[PDB]
Amino acid sequence: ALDPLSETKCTLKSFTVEKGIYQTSNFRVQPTESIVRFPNITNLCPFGE
Amino acid sequence: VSMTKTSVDCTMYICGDSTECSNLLLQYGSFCTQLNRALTGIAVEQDKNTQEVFAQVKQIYKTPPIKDFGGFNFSQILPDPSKSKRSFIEDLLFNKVTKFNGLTVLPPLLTDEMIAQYTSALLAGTITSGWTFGAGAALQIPFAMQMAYRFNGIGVTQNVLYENQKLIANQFNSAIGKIQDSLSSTASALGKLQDVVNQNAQALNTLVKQLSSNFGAISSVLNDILSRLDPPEAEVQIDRLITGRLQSLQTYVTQQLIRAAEIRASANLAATKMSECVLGQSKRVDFCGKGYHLMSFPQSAPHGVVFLHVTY
Amino acid sequence: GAISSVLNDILSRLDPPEAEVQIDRLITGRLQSLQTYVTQQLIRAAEIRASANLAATKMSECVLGQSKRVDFCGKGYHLMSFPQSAPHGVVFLHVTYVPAQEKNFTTAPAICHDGKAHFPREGVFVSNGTHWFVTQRNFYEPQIITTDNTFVSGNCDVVIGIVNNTVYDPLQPELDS
Amino acid sequence: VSMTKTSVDCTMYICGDSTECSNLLLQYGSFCTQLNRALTGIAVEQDK
Amino acid sequence: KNKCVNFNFNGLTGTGVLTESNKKFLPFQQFGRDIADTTDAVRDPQTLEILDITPCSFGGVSVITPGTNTSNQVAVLYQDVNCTEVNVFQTRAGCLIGAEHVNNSYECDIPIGAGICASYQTSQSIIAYTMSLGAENSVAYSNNSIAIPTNFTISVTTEILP
Amino acid sequence: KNKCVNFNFNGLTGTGVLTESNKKFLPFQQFGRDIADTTDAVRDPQTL
Repeated sequence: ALDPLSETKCTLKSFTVEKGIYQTSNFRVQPTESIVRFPNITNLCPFGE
Repeated sequence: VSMTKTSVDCTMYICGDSTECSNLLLQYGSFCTQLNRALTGIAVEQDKNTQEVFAQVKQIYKTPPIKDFGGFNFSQILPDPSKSKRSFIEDLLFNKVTKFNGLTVLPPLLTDEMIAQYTSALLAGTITSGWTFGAGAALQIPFAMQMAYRFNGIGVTQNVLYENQKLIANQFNSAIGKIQDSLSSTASALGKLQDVVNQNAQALNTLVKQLSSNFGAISSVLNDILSRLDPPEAEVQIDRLITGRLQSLQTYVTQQLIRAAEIRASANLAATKMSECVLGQSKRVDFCGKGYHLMSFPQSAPHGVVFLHVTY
Repeated sequence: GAISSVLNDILSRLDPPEAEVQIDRLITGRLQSLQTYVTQQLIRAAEIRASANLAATKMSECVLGQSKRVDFCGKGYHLMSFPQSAPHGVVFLHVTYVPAQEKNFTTAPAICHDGKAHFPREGVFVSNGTHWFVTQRNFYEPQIITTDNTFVSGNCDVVIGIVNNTVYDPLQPELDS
Repeated sequence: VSMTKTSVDCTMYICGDSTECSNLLLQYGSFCTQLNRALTGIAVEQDK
Repeated sequence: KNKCVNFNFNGLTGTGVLTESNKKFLPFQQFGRDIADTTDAVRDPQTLEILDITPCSFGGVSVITPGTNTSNQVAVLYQDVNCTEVNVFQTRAGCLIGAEHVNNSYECDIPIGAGICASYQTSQSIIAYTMSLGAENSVAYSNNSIAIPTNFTISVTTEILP
Repeated sequence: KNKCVNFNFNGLTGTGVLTESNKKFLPFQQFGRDIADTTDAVRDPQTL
């Protein structure tokens, strides 16, 4: 996890890496805050009665 | 010539945003990674297919301003300078043919414009230099004199050509016109390329649909198992989704490698017919269309190539 | 998914009714590993067999004889081939005829001697700006246009772009001599 | 040139006259149908 | 909006990117699905607006690197994502970070995709350029000129097959 | 040594031929495994 160069070394399992392109890991934007939605929950049961 | 490059993430397909799932998936070891190396290897081979087929010319040859080729009108196959740079026929070929759930559609190395430039380079060399540019350096020669060698290659004396120079040019132009009308009248001619799209599309359609299957689990969703059931109950149910979805990857990878053999044989055939029929003359019967081979004009197509085998 | 990856570890630890549950997971996994390996080897075998047929096809056509297939055995007009053994394969040395030096010449589809159209028998007509000569498509050897090197057919009215020239008749100096 | 066209029923092979088996077989998704499509594709290819 | 985030609406949950578009929606339904039964645009549980569910930014870390004996400099290309999700240059395949865009076309040494390749050149560094399809050579052509070779060179072409 | 026999060194079960190789075991290294993560060399617990 040092740098993209080392990412290829653990992907190929070799200190020496030849010229080329190697898909080491996967890119993915992780969540940070929920955008939860509800349909304006109101008009509850008549428990006040 | 080639298929749609795809790279299916073995970890995201089996375990879509699930850490506990990956802990069980790692118990299998390299079975996950080997599937990624397989699809990665095939996608590189698809580029090699386009290279061995299309990238057969060394220099980029251009069409000269003198459009007088002895009455042979190549306007339907030469690239449109105003439009990407495709000919009228190539436009018909690309118009008659039609995300992040673990699938990654990779683009090809050669683009439609670049593949079109190879066909224009091959077409320009075929019209201007005959077949000397494929053998060695491009040696210019009049197209009327080129055709004389073509007729002589099939036992017909060159006097037959010049005796019917206008009629031969009219027969050629009319035949190309029928292909323009044929490709625009019906799309059944490109059924071969459409089948390649269907095989790749149905493979991806099946790939995505298997994610919604239970495979013996209480639910196809990973969060439902981890949330509803206990951890030790999830270890069995999540394993059913892992073992089940891994077969979908193994089936998809197995089918792609099988289709990789079909497209490779077709790519070698196209490369054989581009190296032999387009960049040269062939005495092989039924190797260039039907009849005694005169010449072949290549035309780009979606994930493929089209040969216009001119025959006597 | 098993409790341990070593078969002997499960055999030495768990009872038969408990070991068979975990051993079956290794068998199901190790079996699938061979099914994947054998599937790839079976598929890759067809790939190498296709290349082997190509090597056998290339060898017989280009080593045992002369292949007229353009750009099939090396770039250029194939002359001969010398195969060389390699580890688990073969390497061909495709000898091809390739031009190096080129020069432009004025040409024509035919020439006119006495109204009749004279076409070349083997090669094409060229010109250095002043005189016309005969030469082949693969090399420049200007030979004098003669009846033995040109064929008569039709006339000089039907041919498009035809020119005029003098044909050397070998019978002329022999009848005069 | 051609092979023996073998259209093996994916359902009858796995589940021979068993309704309980078939309901469990549906849980595997379209592996049954995909094998039939493969056995259908291989069959017509021999005719080609 | 415009960010990969978790959600839990009245009818379903998951992870996705919230966007807005002119997509229609039947008021008598809650959520929509795509051709492959994947999560598509859904109805807002609140006042009737159509929420366009765009999938989360996802790709692959395609590391461009020359041989280690040549240099340790490398470049990264995040597949099918723009640079706004994180030397920087937006390519057709993705956001290429760690390569200089060169308009001059050169021979393809490290094929990337979509007509782009890389090479370790000038001090030397990983550069990005369009794949060259050959040298531009406009061959002269006329109805009264032909090129005949005056000399030739016998070349031996090495072919390898397993 | 030099005989096909069944080994058991503190649970390290297996079968093979015993011999002295060039493996340089460190003081803390108890037993080695091959590329398959299978025990290919051990150390005698009784006498080093």
